[PDB]
Amino acid sequence: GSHMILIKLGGSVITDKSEYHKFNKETVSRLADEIRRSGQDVMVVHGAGSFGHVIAKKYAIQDGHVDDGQIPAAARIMCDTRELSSMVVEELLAQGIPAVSVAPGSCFVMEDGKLIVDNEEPIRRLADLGIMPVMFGDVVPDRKKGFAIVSGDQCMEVLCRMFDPEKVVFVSDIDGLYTADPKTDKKARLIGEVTRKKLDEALTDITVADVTGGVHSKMEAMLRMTDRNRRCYLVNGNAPNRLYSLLKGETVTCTVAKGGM
Amino acid sequence: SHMILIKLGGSVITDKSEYHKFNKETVSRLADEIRRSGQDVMVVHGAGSFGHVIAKKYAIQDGHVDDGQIPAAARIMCDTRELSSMVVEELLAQGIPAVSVAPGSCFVMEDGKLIVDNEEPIRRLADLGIMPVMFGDVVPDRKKGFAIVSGDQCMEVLCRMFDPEKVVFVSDIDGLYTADPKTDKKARLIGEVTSKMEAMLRMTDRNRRCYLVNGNAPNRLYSLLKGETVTCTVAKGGM
Ligand SMILES: Nc1ncnc2c1ncn2[C@@H]1O[C@H](COP(=O)(O)OP(=O)(O)OP(=O)(O)O)[C@@H](O)[C@H]1O
Ligand SMILES: Nc1ncnc2c1ncn2[C@@H]1O[C@H](COP(=O)(O)OP(=O)(O)O)[C@@H](O)[C@H]1O
Ligand SMILES: C=C(C)CCOP(=O)(O)OP(=O)(O)O
Ligand SMILES: C=C(C)CCOP(=O)(O)O
Repeated sequence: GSHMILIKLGGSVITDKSEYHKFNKETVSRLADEIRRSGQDVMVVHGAGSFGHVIAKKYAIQDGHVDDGQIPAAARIMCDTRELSSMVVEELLAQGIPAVSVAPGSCFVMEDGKLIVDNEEPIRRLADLGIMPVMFGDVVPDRKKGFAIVSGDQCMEVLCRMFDPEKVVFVSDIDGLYTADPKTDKKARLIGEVTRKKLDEALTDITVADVTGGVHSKMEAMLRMTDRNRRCYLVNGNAPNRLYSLLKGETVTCTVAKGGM
Repeated sequence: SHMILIKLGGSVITDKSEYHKFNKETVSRLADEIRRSGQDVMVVHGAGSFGHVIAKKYAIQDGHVDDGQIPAAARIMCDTRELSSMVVEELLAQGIPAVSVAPGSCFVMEDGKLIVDNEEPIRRLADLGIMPVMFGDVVPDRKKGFAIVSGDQCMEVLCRMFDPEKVVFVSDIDGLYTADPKTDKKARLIGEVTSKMEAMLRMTDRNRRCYLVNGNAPNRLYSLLKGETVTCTVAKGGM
């Protein structure tokens, strides 16, 4: 029975998603301070954001190795993501939280979606030493393909099964899960609770307005981080002291998922 | 088949006496000499002042003995990963795709030996054309909590793994001497080797040789990679 909270710092918060290689030092500094002020044992995962998505879109890194022109682009992403992780760890180090960057593209491989972690000793030993192992979204060598992209969500799934955290927190730049896109649609209302029946009901699309199933995908990503016990919270990292309050256990504006899968 | 294993020592790529001081101008030139050589290489680099300064300060070489070392070891880990990012940036600028592989995040150690239980990741990176770059770092130890792996230890592991054609050690000396060059200029230069002489000689066998070249001398590493004879120290014969 661990008392650990597994947190994901989405790339849309720690980075300016619209400006390549832009770091929101201000925001990550406050979030790290909120994590320290909470006094909770945590494990941090962060996304790539602008430190990965801008190049991955131009050279189609997600589709794998098709031409030799993506090799310099793939190497640039891995340098950018490791540089971004340095900026995240620096904020944690300044808050008295010893951590270390663990780049998945240099430790693990991928196979049809699964980020394969065959050796758990380095991460487990670093966690036993008090140095928080920080995994992040990265370009990872694939087996059936040349390279593949791992997201912060997938790094969260691996550490979730490895350490069995008591709570999972998703830190995004929005108030939570909505019935549509708030940055586009305004008629959408935040979804407060996410369960299995709502995930199954999310497959219904009478007017055919969510073809890609974005709401269903975001719901499933939260439920798979939940047990019969463990809960998952999607909180706005741009709201000052909101993550701190969530880590203290008090009620905040967020999206809660429970029940498990 | 024709790969050359090169270690960019911390004495040239950093200012060993000034903490967190990167030699950007020197590293870019060495990377340009690697690109101009046209040879397939696998680059290792040391930590220099990005590790040794804080390591000696907190006795990291002795292992985990007190809680005050854990924040120090994490600071060294961040420094080495930040130094490797600067080294990779110079490699990417020279059209050499490479990626940092921190031994403290991938492997473990036991009795002063770097243990690599999984070779698939670093090999698939080399197969993709993205040169995996290891470096001196603090690594979780199996008996001391943590330990310090050197750039030379990363060279020995990568040598037996990929079986390079040539081993080159890049430092601020012209080669091995009978004494310390900085504190003793009367020392004589050693040309061929058939304590650190056995470290170079154990990485050679049959035709593969191990060289120790001056990275501060412009175009000396380039000429060595081109096969020309330069001022250096070479081990021959094998063990
Ligand atoms: N007999 C000797 N031969 C060569 N160097 C010597 C000798 N005696 C003392 N030294 C000192 O050792 C230093 C060599 O640096 P060293 O090889 O430890 O660093 P590096 O290989 O460049 O980087 P790294 O820290 O990654 O190994 C020289 O600066 C020199 O002053
Ligand atoms: N149904 C939805 N509910 C809430 N937010 C959504 C939805 N669809 C799209 N978004 C947008 O997606 C963004 C998050 O992007 P993404 O990269 O998927 O996650 P992260 O925030 O971890 O980077 C949010 O800023 C939000 O505006
Ligand atoms: C964490 C540290 C200090 C690694 C040092 O590696 P080096 O390759 O610079 O080590 P030496 O050979 O100089 O001992
Ligand atoms: C290499 C990339 C783009 C990883 C992206 O990870 P994410 O920010 O969690 O979606």
